[PDB]
Amino acid sequence: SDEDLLHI
Amino acid sequence: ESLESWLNKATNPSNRQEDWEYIIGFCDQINKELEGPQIAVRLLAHKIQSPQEWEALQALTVLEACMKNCGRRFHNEVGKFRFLNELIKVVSPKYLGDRVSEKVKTKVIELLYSWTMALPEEAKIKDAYHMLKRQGIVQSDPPIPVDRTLI
Repeated sequence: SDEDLLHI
Repeated sequence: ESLESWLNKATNPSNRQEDWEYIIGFCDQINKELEGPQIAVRLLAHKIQSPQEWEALQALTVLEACMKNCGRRFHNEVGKFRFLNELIKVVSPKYLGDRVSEKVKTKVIELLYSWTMALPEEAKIKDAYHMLKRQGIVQSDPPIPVDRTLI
């Protein structure tokens, strides 16, 4: 349901 | 009044001082709303990413209040990357970072660090925080105000 961890 | 109504007043850039009346009003509203947590995080995320520092600062103080007043159902929302990524963007140079003040950034880091201890249950918050340190955004764990309820 949730998004994936953002990556910089 | 509505959720946005309470928050708009609790984060108004024009406020001469924090208005705890509205800050609390916002929290109570969420606790009443069936979808208060979901709506609340998205609303807060936005206010926090505001170029107006006083608006972002107040939004963070309101966020802090919510964690202490809106229980488990709020924590679950803040514990998802969907919200966590919004905070990362605020402190990461690849996004808002270079346009946001230190005061705002450190407050975010402080809260994030605080949550990894307070909410050992929310594993996604820890990953978000580590990712920050790993990328050099957080050199060392920061010092935080004394609060014996942070387990």
